[PDB]
Amino acid sequence: MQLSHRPAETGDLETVAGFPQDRDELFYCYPKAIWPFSVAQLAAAIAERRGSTVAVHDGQVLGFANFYQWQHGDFCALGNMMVAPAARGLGVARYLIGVMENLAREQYKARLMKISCFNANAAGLLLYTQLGYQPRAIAERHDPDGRRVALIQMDKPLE
Repeated sequence: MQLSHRPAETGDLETVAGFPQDRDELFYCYPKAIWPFSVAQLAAAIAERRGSTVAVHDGQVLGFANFYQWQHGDFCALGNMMVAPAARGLGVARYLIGVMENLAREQYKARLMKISCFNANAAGLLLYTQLGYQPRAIAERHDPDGRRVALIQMDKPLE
Protein backbone atom coordinates (compact mmCIF):
# COMPACT_ATOMS: atom_id res chain seq x y z
CA MET A 1 0.00 0.00 0.00
CA GLN A 2 1.00 3.61 -0.64
CA LEU A 3 1.59 4.84 2.92
CA SER A 4 2.74 8.18 4.35
CA HIS A 5 3.32 9.42 7.89
CA ARG A 6 3.10 12.61 9.91
CA PRO A 7 2.80 13.71 13.53
CA ALA A 8 -0.65 13.16 15.03
CA GLU A 9 -2.99 16.17 15.00
CA THR A 10 -6.11 17.09 16.99
CA GLY A 11 -8.36 16.18 14.03
CA ASP A 12 -6.99 12.63 14.06
CA LEU A 13 -8.04 11.94 17.70
CA GLU A 14 -11.64 10.89 16.99
CA THR A 15 -10.59 8.33 14.38
CA VAL A 16 -7.65 6.91 16.35
CA ALA A 17 -9.73 6.63 19.57
CA GLY A 18 -12.06 4.40 17.49
CA PHE A 19 -9.35 1.85 16.58
CA PRO A 20 -9.54 -0.46 19.66
CA GLN A 21 -12.63 -2.62 19.06
CA ASP A 22 -13.07 -4.04 22.55
CA ARG A 23 -11.65 -4.00 26.08
CA ASP A 24 -8.98 -6.54 25.10
CA GLU A 25 -7.63 -4.43 22.23
CA LEU A 26 -7.50 -1.31 24.41
CA PHE A 27 -5.72 -3.28 27.13
CA TYR A 28 -3.15 -4.57 24.62
CA CYS A 29 -2.09 -1.10 23.45
CA TYR A 30 -2.89 1.08 26.50
CA PRO A 31 -3.30 -1.00 29.69
CA LYS A 32 -3.58 2.07 31.97
CA ALA A 33 -6.64 3.29 30.03
CA ILE A 34 -10.19 2.44 31.10
CA TRP A 35 -12.84 1.25 28.64
CA PRO A 36 -14.46 2.97 26.85
CA PHE A 37 -11.58 4.70 25.14
CA SER A 38 -12.02 8.42 24.61
CA VAL A 39 -10.30 11.31 22.95
CA ALA A 40 -9.48 12.71 26.43
CA GLN A 41 -7.58 9.52 27.33
CA LEU A 42 -5.78 9.56 23.98
CA ALA A 43 -4.87 13.24 24.26
CA ALA A 44 -3.52 12.65 27.79
CA ALA A 45 -1.25 9.87 26.51
CA ILE A 46 -0.01 12.04 23.64
CA ALA A 47 0.80 14.92 26.02
CA GLU A 48 2.95 12.75 28.34
CA ARG A 49 4.65 10.73 25.58
CA ARG A 50 6.85 11.46 22.54
CA GLY A 51 6.68 10.85 18.82
CA SER A 52 2.94 10.36 18.37
CA THR A 53 2.70 9.51 14.67
CA VAL A 54 -0.05 8.49 12.22
CA ALA A 55 0.13 6.36 9.08
CA VAL A 56 -2.07 7.52 6.19
CA HIS A 57 -3.31 5.76 3.02
CA ASP A 58 -5.79 7.05 0.41
CA GLY A 59 -6.67 10.01 2.67
CA GLN A 60 -7.46 7.80 5.69
CA VAL A 61 -5.64 7.69 9.03
CA LEU A 62 -5.06 3.92 9.49
CA GLY A 63 -2.37 3.60 12.19
CA PHE A 64 -0.99 5.26 15.32
CA ALA A 65 2.00 4.75 17.65
CA ASN A 66 4.23 6.64 20.11
CA PHE A 67 7.06 6.24 22.64
CA TYR A 68 6.40 6.01 26.39
CA GLN A 69 10.11 5.71 27.23
CA TRP A 70 12.89 7.59 25.43
CA GLN A 71 16.49 7.59 26.64
CA HIS A 72 18.92 9.44 24.40
CA GLY A 73 21.77 7.23 23.17
CA ASP A 74 20.08 4.17 24.64
CA PHE A 75 16.57 3.02 23.73
CA CYS A 76 12.97 3.91 23.07
CA ALA A 77 9.92 1.89 24.11
CA LEU A 78 6.97 1.78 21.71
CA GLY A 79 3.37 1.95 22.89
CA ASN A 80 -0.20 2.75 21.85
CA MET A 81 0.34 0.72 18.64
CA MET A 82 -3.06 0.50 16.93
CA VAL A 83 -4.50 0.05 13.44
CA ALA A 84 -8.00 0.59 12.04
CA PRO A 85 -9.79 -2.82 12.04
CA ALA A 86 -10.76 -2.68 8.33
CA ALA A 87 -7.11 -2.05 7.35
CA ARG A 88 -5.42 -4.82 9.39
CA GLY A 89 -3.17 -7.46 7.86
CA LEU A 90 -2.11 -5.04 5.06
CA GLY A 91 1.26 -3.85 6.39
CA VAL A 92 0.17 -0.65 8.21
CA ALA A 93 1.82 -1.60 11.51
CA ARG A 94 4.95 -2.96 9.76
CA TYR A 95 5.25 0.39 7.96
CA LEU A 96 4.64 2.49 11.05
CA ILE A 97 7.07 0.47 13.19
CA GLY A 98 9.74 1.05 10.54
CA VAL A 99 9.02 4.79 10.77
CA MET A 100 9.25 4.66 14.56
CA GLU A 101 12.56 2.75 14.37
CA ASN A 102 13.95 5.53 12.14
CA LEU A 103 12.70 8.18 14.56
CA ALA A 104 14.30 6.41 17.54
CA ARG A 105 17.60 6.17 15.60
CA GLU A 106 17.56 9.72 14.23
CA GLN A 107 16.04 11.82 17.06
CA TYR A 108 17.04 9.73 20.12
CA LYS A 109 20.27 8.03 18.88
CA ALA A 110 18.70 4.83 20.17
CA ARG A 111 20.61 1.54 19.85
CA LEU A 112 17.62 -0.53 20.82
CA MET A 113 13.83 -0.52 20.49
CA LYS A 114 11.82 -2.13 23.30
CA ILE A 115 8.30 -3.43 22.60
CA SER A 116 6.20 -5.16 25.27
CA CYS A 117 3.20 -7.25 24.24
CA PHE A 118 0.56 -9.02 26.36
CA ASN A 119 0.40 -12.79 26.08
CA ALA A 120 -3.12 -12.97 24.62
CA ASN A 121 -2.14 -10.63 21.75
CA ALA A 122 -0.98 -13.25 19.24
CA ALA A 123 -1.22 -10.78 16.35
CA GLY A 124 1.26 -8.47 18.11
CA LEU A 125 3.66 -11.23 19.13
CA LEU A 126 3.78 -12.60 15.58
CA LEU A 127 4.23 -9.09 14.07
CA TYR A 128 7.16 -8.16 16.30
CA THR A 129 8.77 -11.57 15.67
CA GLN A 130 8.56 -10.99 11.90
CA LEU A 131 10.18 -7.56 12.38
CA GLY A 132 13.20 -9.10 14.17
CA TYR A 133 12.22 -8.49 17.81
CA GLN A 134 13.32 -11.19 20.29
CA PRO A 135 11.73 -12.01 23.62
CA ARG A 136 13.86 -11.09 26.64
CA ALA A 137 11.67 -11.44 29.73
CA ILE A 138 8.16 -12.05 31.00
CA ALA A 139 6.54 -9.86 33.68
CA GLU A 140 3.28 -10.44 35.56
CA ARG A 141 0.46 -7.93 35.08
CA HIS A 142 -3.26 -7.84 35.82
CA ASP A 143 -6.10 -7.29 33.36
CA PRO A 144 -9.23 -5.17 34.10
CA ASP A 145 -10.99 -8.14 35.77
CA GLY A 146 -8.00 -8.67 38.11
CA ARG A 147 -6.91 -11.78 36.21
CA ARG A 148 -3.19 -12.46 35.93
CA VAL A 149 -1.57 -12.07 32.52
CA ALA A 150 1.97 -12.24 31.14
CA LEU A 151 3.68 -9.23 29.54
CA ILE A 152 6.27 -10.41 27.00
CA GLN A 153 9.13 -7.87 26.92
CA MET A 154 10.89 -7.88 23.56
CA ASP A 155 13.66 -5.86 21.91
CA LYS A 156 15.63 -5.29 18.68
CA PRO A 157 18.96 -3.60 18.00
CA LEU A 158 18.88 -0.46 15.86
CA GLU A 159 21.82 0.51 13.62
